[PDB]
Amino acid sequence: MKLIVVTTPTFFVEEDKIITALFEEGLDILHLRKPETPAMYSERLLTLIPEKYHRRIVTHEHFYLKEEFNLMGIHLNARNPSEPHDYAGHVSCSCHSVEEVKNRKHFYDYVFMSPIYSTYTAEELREAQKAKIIDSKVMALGGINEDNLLEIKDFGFGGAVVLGDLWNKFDACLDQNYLAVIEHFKKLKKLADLEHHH
Repeated sequence: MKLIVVTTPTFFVEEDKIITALFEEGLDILHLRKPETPAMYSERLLTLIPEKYHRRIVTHEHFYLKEEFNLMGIHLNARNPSEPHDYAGHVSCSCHSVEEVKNRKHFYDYVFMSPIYSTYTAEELREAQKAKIIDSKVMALGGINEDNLLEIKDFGFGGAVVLGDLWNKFDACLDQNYLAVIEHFKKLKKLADLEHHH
């Protein structure tokens, strides 16, 4: 299943290098989320990251950057609830209940589902799995890590979204490098691309 990574809410030096390094290791999709931030900073980061990885990035802010930097698409959210006037491209959003995903997933390229790890139940999750409600178009989000990654693909999720379990592996000015982040990503990607689980 796909392994989606969400950026950190704030901008930090070396972020562009780390992101590029993650793409180089096969990062499927990158969700650019920088709440309440001057567009300027988003452009700076996007400029540093190799053009060829632009169609693998979805932005939660300043939707105009979508066509400006040839991004993949946009993710509607509380602060940015609607696509631009005559937008044409990949659109996605978050849902927070089995019902929401049910009456909305077909209106998006894919949707997020959270909090998987708390408001749902492993059992109702399985019931929603057989009902085909959850499929390759729904991405699991919320409290995902190396300990429960396999449990998610077991649910039939078309992907897993991570943020903290990944970026928390790096502390600026305290670490001499970001190896731990890249090494930990490869580990998660190996579990995600690890078919056998039956």
